[PDB]
Amino acid sequence: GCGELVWVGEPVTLRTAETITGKYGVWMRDPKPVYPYTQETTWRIDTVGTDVRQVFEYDLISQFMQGYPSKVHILPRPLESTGAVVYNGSLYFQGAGSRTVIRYDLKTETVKAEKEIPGAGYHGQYPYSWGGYTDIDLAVDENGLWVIYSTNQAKGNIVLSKLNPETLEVEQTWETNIRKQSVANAFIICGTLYTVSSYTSADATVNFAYDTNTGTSKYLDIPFKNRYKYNSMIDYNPLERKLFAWDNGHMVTYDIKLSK
Ligand SMILES: [Ca+2]
Ligand code: NA
Repeated sequence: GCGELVWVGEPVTLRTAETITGKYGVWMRDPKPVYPYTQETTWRIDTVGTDVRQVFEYDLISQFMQGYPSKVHILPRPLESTGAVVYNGSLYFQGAGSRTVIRYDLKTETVKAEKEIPGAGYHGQYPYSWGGYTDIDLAVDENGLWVIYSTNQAKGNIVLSKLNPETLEVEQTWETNIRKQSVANAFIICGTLYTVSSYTSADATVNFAYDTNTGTSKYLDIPFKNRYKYNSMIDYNPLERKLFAWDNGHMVTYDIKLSK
C-alpha cells in the first residue's frame, strides 16, 4: 500500500562502527531477496578510504548487530561513496573514479552488467551537500531500481532514471528542478523522490517531493533528525518500509508513515 510520506520517526541505532574506516558507509538488506538469501540477510560496507573493496555479509540479523560476518565479498572494482543498494540478489555500486554502475551478483560473485549513467557527473561534480563523491545514488522502491544523479544538461538539478535491474539499461529519465548539491541526500518512495535538507543540522526536514507520475515538485516540512550530526547515507527499503541510514559511524533505521 503506497502513499505520501507524512512522518519520519526517531533514528534507531542497530550497530556502531568501531573501525577507523566506518564514519561513512552503506548498509542494506534486499527488498526482493533471492535464494539462498532471505529478507533477514544484511550487507555492510565501510566506505572511508581508498580502494574500498570489502563487503560484509550477514545471514542473520543477530550476526549483523554483533559484527561477525558469515561471508566477506571482495569487489571486482573499487567502490565509490555511499550510494550503493542490494536488489534481486545483486549489489549495485559505482566504480571508483567513474560514472559506471556495476551489477555484482552476490551468490556467484561475478559481474552481470556494467553501464555508464549517461552524462552523469562523478567524483565531486554533483555530490550531495556534504561532498564525499556522492554524485551517484542508487535507489530501490516498490517499482524497482533507480539511479539519482545530475548532468551538465540538467545544470546540476537532480535527475532520476529508471533502470532495467538486469541489463542496467536506462528505461526512462526525469529532470527535476531541485539542485542536487543543495540537499543532503534523497530517496524514492512509491515513485516519488524525497530530499533531506541537511546532513548535520538539528532542524533538518524532508523539504521536497518530486512525483515521477506527474512530473511535479512540491514543498514539504517533515522533521528529520540527524542524531549523530553527519548523515552520509539515506535510503528507503520498500519491503520493510523503513529508511536505512549511516550517521557518523552509526547504522540506523527510521520508521515512516505513508498516507493516501
Ligand atoms: Ca539515498
Ligand atoms: Na543509494
